[PDB]
Amino acid sequence: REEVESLIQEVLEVYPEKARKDRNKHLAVNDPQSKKCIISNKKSQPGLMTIRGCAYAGSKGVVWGPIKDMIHISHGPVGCGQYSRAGRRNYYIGTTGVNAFVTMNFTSDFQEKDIVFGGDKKLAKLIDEVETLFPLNKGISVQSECPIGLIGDDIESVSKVKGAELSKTIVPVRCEGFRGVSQSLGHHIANDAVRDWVLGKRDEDTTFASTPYDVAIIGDYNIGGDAWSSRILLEEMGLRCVAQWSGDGSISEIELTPKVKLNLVHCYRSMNYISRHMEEKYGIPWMEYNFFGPTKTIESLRAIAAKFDESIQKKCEEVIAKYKPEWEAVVAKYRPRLEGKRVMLYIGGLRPRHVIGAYEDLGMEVVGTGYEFAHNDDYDRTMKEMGDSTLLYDDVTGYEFEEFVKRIKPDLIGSGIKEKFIFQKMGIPFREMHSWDYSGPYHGFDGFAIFARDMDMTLNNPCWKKLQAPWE
Amino acid sequence: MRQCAIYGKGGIGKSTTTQNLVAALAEMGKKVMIVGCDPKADSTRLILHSKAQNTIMEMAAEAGTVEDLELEDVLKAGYGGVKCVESGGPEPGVGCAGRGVITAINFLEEEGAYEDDLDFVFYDVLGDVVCGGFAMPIRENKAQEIYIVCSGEMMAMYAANNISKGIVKYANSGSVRLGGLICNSRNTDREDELIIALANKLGTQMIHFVPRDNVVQRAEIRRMTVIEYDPKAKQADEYRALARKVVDNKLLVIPNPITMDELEELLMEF
Amino acid sequence: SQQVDKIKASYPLFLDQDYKDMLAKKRDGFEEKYPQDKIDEVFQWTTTKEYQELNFQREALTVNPAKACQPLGAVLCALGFEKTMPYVHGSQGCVAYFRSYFNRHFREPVSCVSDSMTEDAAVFGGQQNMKDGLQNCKATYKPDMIAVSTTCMAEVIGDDLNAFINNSKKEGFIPDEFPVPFAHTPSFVGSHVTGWDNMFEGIARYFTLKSMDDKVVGSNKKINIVPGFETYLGNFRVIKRMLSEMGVGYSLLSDPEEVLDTPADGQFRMYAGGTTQEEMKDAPNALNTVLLQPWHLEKTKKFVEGTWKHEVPKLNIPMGLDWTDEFLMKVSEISGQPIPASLTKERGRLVDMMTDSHTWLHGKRFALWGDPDFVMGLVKFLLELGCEPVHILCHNGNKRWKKAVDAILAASPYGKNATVYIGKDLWHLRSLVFTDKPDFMIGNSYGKFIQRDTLHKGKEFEVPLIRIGFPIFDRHHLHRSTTLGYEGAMQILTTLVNSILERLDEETRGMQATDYNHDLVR
Amino acid sequence: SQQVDKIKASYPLFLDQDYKDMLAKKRDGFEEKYPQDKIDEVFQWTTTKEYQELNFQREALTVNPAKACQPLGAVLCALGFEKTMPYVHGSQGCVAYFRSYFNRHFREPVSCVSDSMTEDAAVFGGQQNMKDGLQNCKATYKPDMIAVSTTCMAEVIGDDLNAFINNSKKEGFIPDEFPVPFAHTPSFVGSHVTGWDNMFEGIARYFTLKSMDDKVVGSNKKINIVPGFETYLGNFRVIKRMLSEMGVGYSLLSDPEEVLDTPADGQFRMYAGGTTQEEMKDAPNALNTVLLQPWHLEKTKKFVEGTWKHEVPKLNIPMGLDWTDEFLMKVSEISGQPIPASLTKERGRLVDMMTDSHTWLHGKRFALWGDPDFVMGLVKFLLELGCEPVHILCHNGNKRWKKAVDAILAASPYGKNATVYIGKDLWHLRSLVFTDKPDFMIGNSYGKFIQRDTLHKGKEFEVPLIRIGFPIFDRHHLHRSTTLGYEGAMQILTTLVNSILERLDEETRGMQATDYNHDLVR
Ligand SMILES: Nc1ncnc2c1ncn2[C@@H]1O[C@H](COP(=O)(O)OP(=O)(O)O)[C@@H](O)[C@H]1O
Ligand code: ICS
Ligand code: CLF
Ligand code: CLF
Ligand SMILES: [Be+2]
Ligand SMILES: [Fe+3]
Ligand SMILES: [Fe+3]
Ligand SMILES: [Mg+2]
Repeated sequence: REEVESLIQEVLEVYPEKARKDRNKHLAVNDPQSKKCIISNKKSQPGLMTIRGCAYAGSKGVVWGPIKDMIHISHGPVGCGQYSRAGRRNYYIGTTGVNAFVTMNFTSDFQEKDIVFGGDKKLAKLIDEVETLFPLNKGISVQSECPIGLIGDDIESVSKVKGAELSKTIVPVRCEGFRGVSQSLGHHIANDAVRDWVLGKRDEDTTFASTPYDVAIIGDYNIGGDAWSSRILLEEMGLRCVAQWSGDGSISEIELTPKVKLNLVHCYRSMNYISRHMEEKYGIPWMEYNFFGPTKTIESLRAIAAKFDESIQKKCEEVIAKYKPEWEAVVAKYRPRLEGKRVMLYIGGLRPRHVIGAYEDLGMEVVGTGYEFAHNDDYDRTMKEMGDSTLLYDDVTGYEFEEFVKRIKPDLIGSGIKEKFIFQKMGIPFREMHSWDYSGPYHGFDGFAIFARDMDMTLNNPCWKKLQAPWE
Repeated sequence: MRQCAIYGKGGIGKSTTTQNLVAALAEMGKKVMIVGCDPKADSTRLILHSKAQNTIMEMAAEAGTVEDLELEDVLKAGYGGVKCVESGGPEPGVGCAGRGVITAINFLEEEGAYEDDLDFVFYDVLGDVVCGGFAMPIRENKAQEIYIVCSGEMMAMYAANNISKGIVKYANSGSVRLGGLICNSRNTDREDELIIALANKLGTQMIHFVPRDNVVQRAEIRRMTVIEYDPKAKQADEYRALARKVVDNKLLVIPNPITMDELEELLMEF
Repeated sequence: SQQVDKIKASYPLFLDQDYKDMLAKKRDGFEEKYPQDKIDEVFQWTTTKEYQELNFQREALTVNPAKACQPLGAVLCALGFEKTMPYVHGSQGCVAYFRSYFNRHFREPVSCVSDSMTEDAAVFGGQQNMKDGLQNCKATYKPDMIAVSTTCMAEVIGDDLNAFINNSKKEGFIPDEFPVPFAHTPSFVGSHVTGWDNMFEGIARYFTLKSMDDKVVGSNKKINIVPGFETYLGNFRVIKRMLSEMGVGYSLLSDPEEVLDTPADGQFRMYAGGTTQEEMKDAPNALNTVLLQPWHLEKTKKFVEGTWKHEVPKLNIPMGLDWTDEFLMKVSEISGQPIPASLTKERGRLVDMMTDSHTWLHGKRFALWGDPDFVMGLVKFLLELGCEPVHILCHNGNKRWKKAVDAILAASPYGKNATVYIGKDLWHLRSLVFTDKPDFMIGNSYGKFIQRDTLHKGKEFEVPLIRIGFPIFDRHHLHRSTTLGYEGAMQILTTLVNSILERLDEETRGMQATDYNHDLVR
Repeated sequence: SQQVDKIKASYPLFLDQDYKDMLAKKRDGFEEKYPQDKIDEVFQWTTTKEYQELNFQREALTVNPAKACQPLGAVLCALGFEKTMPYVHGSQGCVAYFRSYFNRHFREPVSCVSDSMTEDAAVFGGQQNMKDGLQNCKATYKPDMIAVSTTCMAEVIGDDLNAFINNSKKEGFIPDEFPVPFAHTPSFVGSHVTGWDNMFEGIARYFTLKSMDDKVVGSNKKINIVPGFETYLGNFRVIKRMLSEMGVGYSLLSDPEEVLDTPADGQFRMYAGGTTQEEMKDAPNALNTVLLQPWHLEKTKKFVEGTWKHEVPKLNIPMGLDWTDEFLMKVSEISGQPIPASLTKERGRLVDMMTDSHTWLHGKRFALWGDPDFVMGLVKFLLELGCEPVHILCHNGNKRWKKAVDAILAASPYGKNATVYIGKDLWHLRSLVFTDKPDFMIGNSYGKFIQRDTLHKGKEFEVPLIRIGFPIFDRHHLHRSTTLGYEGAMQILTTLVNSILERLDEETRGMQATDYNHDLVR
């Protein structure tokens, strides 16, 4: 414990005084009430290379983007959309340009005259042109950028008028980037957008035939097909998955969600708001599940079955028995190549604590973890999972992460793209934990095999033994 | 060339005072040009003898950019050869006018506008300086002389103090200075009670005072400047006096903004 | 299910029968998908000329643009100076996006900071953000220079960068002599190339404007080279190599080749190479200033001619054969050094490859897109090859550039079927390649989605993509290639001829149907 | 029928209805072709495993060999010397075939002459043929030296090259001092690389045997470099560049890069560059001789060790990372020059590329064929990358080479599924790729006919070909690439990773079927 504190102080001795006090409160030594240990969801210190994004990234790129039959307009200048087009691997099935629009970049392409004179007229004309050119679209969302929030364009009025005139749902999202301190407020704003404009459209409709085994997957964005790899298990247990939020998700599934019997929430940080709203309004119980690795998958499946009758529990036992030999074989094959290794993680708001069980299932220890934009409840949850005298960092900077890695010297680092090559040039294997290094899925029993194979091919790749020239 | 900026409370009579001032400096020998800084462009009406309806912003929108905006299409002459360029912006409640100020001033910098033989460029800014864009006239290499136009009424003096607070940062970061306090009237009890007091508390002076001459409103009705409508009146003589003070102004101290408590005490002090 | 012997990733795992049944049930039950026949009719309609006429009347909607915003180019230009920190005064999500974009293109660490303005900073200004960010950045990362750009938020609210930096220096946050060049880079005008130009003009102004009393032209016997927005490292390398083989003294301003190509030897080098401040200060003393990409170096050209009094040559980008010769001849005239035998030999080698591959290259129809100078150089080189550019697209192009490209096309009999489009995006190009099918496209990774659409119309309608441009995301290490000079000409030639040959081999691989033309020798 | 606006070549003109009907009538009426079902049955049988045991029982029939005969290598070695004419004592058809082969590979003229030995010369001998041929060659083409090889006819009849040349010199057909080296190159032993080795030994013996008295090892402070049979000019360039960057004096014996890459400038050059006779004569004075391809330079090694008394280092081909490091360290030890910082940086850059592309390269299965040294270097580099070689075929390999490659494979975990085949041909490889499917093939252009076969079994069974080796006939300007060094390793790594990504993109371009994995970023 003392060594970790000493390293924290040594790293902190480089920042100016105000920066030093501010950064002191976001680093802690884990002791398995996070508020008394670490504080989160605070403004980043200027000029320190934070990793966090903006509210637009957390709204358009995370929540609304994966919705496939909708058209999402990045309202403002061209940069945001361009940089966020197809950057996230929220998989889907559809015909792009006809009935699916996830990998497309729709934008208003603001000019100087748009800023000076307003863009509501251009927004209405853009909606008309979208309706003309993409007839099979089932909705429109308008994601605001920074100038839209600054100049006070009344996009809500335009959305209402055009939704009345062309009889389709237009969701205005006030996700201008300067709002908040990270993507968390973008998640929140997108969730109230769904609540106010989409969720309650079928509140007076009783045409849907509901079964006692109705569940809705909440907060799974289908990274590399992850949601699919989960859904099959839930369907092999006799449950009917009505909706997926929002990976490969449709506006119809979101509209149908208030009819389910149970809400299985994967990502708390991004969808807990809508989960609580649905519990309070429609009375649907919701709970968290974890499908990372076999042990957490089995525990989650049994917990899910326990909410239903005996037939579901019997089918759950059958599913566990069926998939047991596969994950046992994967363990027996890949564990000896991985036992004893150490991992340091820095992911956004949910994954730093969910992937720990899968790492443990291969005999690997996590010595450091942290979040980009998580709140205090996330740290409350992750304190139990993390080991004693480990390291926790909230909104870590480039210098702090580099120094922490230099002194701790982990065997593997799992984090985003902006430090992948940084840690690659320091000779430490690195595994993208956002895009799964363009691999996956990692959820479920099928994803566990891919996770293990990726871990082995990265940790044990010979290239890491060749960074020193034989003559030096 | 003396690039000056006319600031102050909204509606206190900036473009009026500014227009008759530049017209008095005109037909005195010097060459001046007015540059407005508020979307409801009428700061050159008196000199132009007509509202412009031809401002930098609308023409830029028509052509597409300021890159296609030729300079001769927005600069016009007037009474005493006074050049006038209105720059314009959106109708109220829509768009962003400060960005329009930024674009138009940058366009006047790029297209050779200020590099003529004129003496004073008089920028004239709205009363509600709500963003950094409207502070463009007091950036570096921009206007160097600020003349806060304010009256003896309390609210105008509070606005003058707020403007001084705002321009402190630009003054420290650059070389633009507070030339003096221009006093209009509302026929109050002040007229030295809280105008010289505020000026000396701001470390500055009141550079001449112009009272509530009824002639100015009826000259405004006539599209006119007072010296052009009644060239032999008392208001016109007062306006040559103001022009003379502007010619030989040398007090250019950095503003010292007094606090709210000081203003509240000063109200009762006089 | 997974077999431990052959683990399947998403492809081809999700092609198993269980996953197909799961997807079928989900789609049939809860997605409310349109009938497949309706989707086919709509897709067919999107490929028709009527849909192209509907698409080309767009005045407010942009779909799949081919450009980025100014601060990206500002950051790229800032990275070309030694121990320089790109500092984007504005919001953080932008710097996050800039870094992500550049890591995906270069597969390299990219260093850039933000002052992270919040709603309070938008309402009240970013002066305190300026001060705290400058102090924190200098203390933490220890640059010799901080190059300041802006995000749009800052531009809209009129944040005075000069005043904020001066106030920072005066209040002791950073030393007075520490160089902090700045440039206003509003994202709502222009594109990334404009941001590069504005940043370079800001840096040159900061280092040269006030100290021109002691400068005389031609005293250091060098030529200033301004590369512009360049994402091929081989371009910097080939310019430097050609100048060095020539014996010409030169100063490459904003050279990021080292920082973007650091070796993996166990340590992380945040700064590498770059133009030095001494070179920037001595730049006015050069014989002349050569702009490699003049069509997005307008403000720099105005500053250099007006201040440094350099008679900037009217040179096209040194791409292809003719323009590389005109660049070499102009440099020889300016410096007085003759063109060495090595350059003549390498030109003759390029001509040899041209005559070797002209038979396969002749008459081929290409669509292409990218930045203005790059696009016009590609057009010229294709014209020199006997190829037929058909759809020339530049989203960030202007009317003067379009007139120049029209003049370039009209001078060759291979440009009669060529139309130049400006302000049009990749959806327009999708319509164009559906209605007037070319043989190939030449452009960045975003064109792959066009290829897919064409393949959905049929194998015979497919238009293969050739990845030359920025950004390239789905291929590795293509950023190491070269496009300028004779070397870039040979690389481009080889890529084109081998793409044509690979397509021909693909169309003739069918046994007993088309293999009669599956020739060993091509 | 042809449309004058869109003229169709053989493909797809012969896919027209009239041509299809004509061919159907011809086949049905007069070809007596087997029924189609029988053809499919036979093809499926050839793709099976029983056919593989039948194929591997071959002892007399060779189908689709992967080697050529000795005089080809002899001509290539002769082309590496200054103003040297390759003179092949034998039949004209051999020379015509050699020139056609090398022109097709290099897309460059190749100079070779023959004495046109005929049945009368076969019966009575080629002495008069030799005299007239040497006279006519020297008169017409004015070579500084004539390097003599042989065709299989001449070797069978036992024509004495030494006696014939000496009699030609003694009877005045050529000057006595004119250098005429010779080497017996029997096509029925060895392959082209053996011919290269024999010809080099002949030239070295001619210039150094009788003048060894005045030679002292290390007096001229250089390193001799023997490249061997090499068909990538970039390999010559990279060796020269790497030695020059080290500050090491070198003597590249048999350097043909200039004559095989002559510029096109309106004139034809029969000779350009090459090793000089003074360089060959001074070779015994060098510190040491390094053989870049030791597994086909056995005779050269014997001569250099026994006559020049050079302690020739035991070095593998400078391919990949480890072997290029060793080559550099051995050169540094021999010459005393430290390895510079630039070579270290280039090595670190290669390491960066490997760690960038390791995710896609790992676990991929490759069949590969070619020459011994090239094949073994490829195997070593693939093992370094984490790839799995599966079928390693070397037609002209020997038992000791197979033992060395097996030892190399045994030292890595990634060589556990690798089998080395010597004396086998491309029909054997076709059986191997049908029965034990690799992800890709690495070889020359002939492998295209294998890929086609695999595609005839199905898209799921296709083994794409990567064209690395000799000869490449269906692509252009690939002979300009590099294989040795850190540059060649980088080129091969880029080619491999982009082949993988191109195949992955093709496999997932299907709309609504597999396009969910059509990721923009890979
Ligand atoms: N000295 C004066 N005498 C009479 N009326 C005046 C005088 N100065 C200004 N006014 C009147 O007050 C109004 C002030 O409006 P304006 O000049 O636009 O002020 P500002 O530019 O500060 O908004 C004018 O329309 C004018 O008629
Ligand atoms: S939504 Fe969030 S950064 Fe919960 S913004 Fe981010 S697809 Fe991360 S740790 Mo990218 S809070 Fe999802 C996330 Fe986690 S985009 Fe994905 S991987 S589980
Ligand atoms: S927080 Fe404005 S165009 Fe978009 S990249 Fe920025 S300069 Fe360029 Fe940033 S990403 Fe956008 S602008 Fe704001 S909402 Fe978030
Ligand atoms: S004229 Fe004609 S091509 Fe010549 S050998 Fe004679 S039949 Fe043949 Fe065959 S293998 Fe090589 S190329 Fe010769 S040396 Fe023997
Ligand atoms: Be006003
Ligand atoms: Fe890299
Ligand atoms: Fe050639
Ligand atoms: Mg006014």
